[PDB]
Amino acid sequence: LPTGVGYDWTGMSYQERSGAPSLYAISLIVVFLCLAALYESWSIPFSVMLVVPLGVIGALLAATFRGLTNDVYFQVGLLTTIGLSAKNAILIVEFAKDLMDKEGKGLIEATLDAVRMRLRPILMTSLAFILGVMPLVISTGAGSGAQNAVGTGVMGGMVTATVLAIFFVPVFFVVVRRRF
Amino acid sequence: AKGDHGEGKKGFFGWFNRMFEKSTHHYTDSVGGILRSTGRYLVLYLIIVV
Amino acid sequence: MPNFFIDRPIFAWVIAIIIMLAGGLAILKLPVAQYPTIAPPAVTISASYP
Amino acid sequence: AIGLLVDDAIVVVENVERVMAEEGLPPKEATRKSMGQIQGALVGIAMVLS
Repeated sequence: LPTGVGYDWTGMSYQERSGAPSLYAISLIVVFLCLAALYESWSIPFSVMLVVPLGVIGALLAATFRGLTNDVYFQVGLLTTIGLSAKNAILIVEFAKDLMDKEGKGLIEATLDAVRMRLRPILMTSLAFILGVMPLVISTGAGSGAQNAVGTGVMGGMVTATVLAIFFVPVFFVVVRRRF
Repeated sequence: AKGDHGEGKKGFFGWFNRMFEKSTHHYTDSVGGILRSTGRYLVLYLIIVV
Repeated sequence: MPNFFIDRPIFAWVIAIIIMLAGGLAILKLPVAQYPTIAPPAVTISASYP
Repeated sequence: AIGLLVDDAIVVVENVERVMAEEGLPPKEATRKSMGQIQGALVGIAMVLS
């Protein structure tokens, strides 16, 4: 534009300082650290970590299939699924790495009976949740989007979370625990 | 008391407890063939990680 | 305590670091001055009669 | 959070009935060995959760 003319971003564009996305990068560089306590070794923790997508995929699908976007409301509902899924995984990997140091069992051992013990709680918890959050994946009165944006990212989540957690988590356990 | 999981009784939970105690087992050991050959899940991963 | 962290020497490093981390992090977001503000506040009125 | 909430509660009421139908102990002495395997447990949530 003609010399002497210049520009500035204001309000809805200026915002704000500061402000970076590396928040989650320091979060994830301490969820390692926390587990390195619970599970004795530095090498183990990856067992629960690798879960995290097995959770988002379904939630993303559920949003994309309903045609609703990445809000904050979906974004928090994602974070509840990234933790609920990884909580369940924490119990599986705990029981396993205990019913082999307390009991003193073979290399594969009750990684199975770990998933056995835990399958009853993991199932009825996710049954309750998907059932309690039901009417707020349709509802459609006032907050007909607001409430509807909350459930869809959970619905799709706890669906993908549990129905893959059972399977991939002991894969993640035995793969990694052998590898070192 | 030890062993008990109520596999059948009066109410419609005898119907159920045998039902879940059936369902558990039919997909308890299905990790077995899975964990032996991890590979066909370990790269099914990347299909869902991407 | 120290025996318990000799019992679990891994917790040890994830306490050292968890400190160093979310402490040294503070040095990214900390006011840097010389001497802390010691001098007493002063308001001045000024005016001008041409 | 009407859930993370629930799987803190459900993961301790189950895990004693689950010890009692395997060890066959009195309600009190299992809810003790059970909580003994989920001590440090509720310490990665409590940490990771935040």
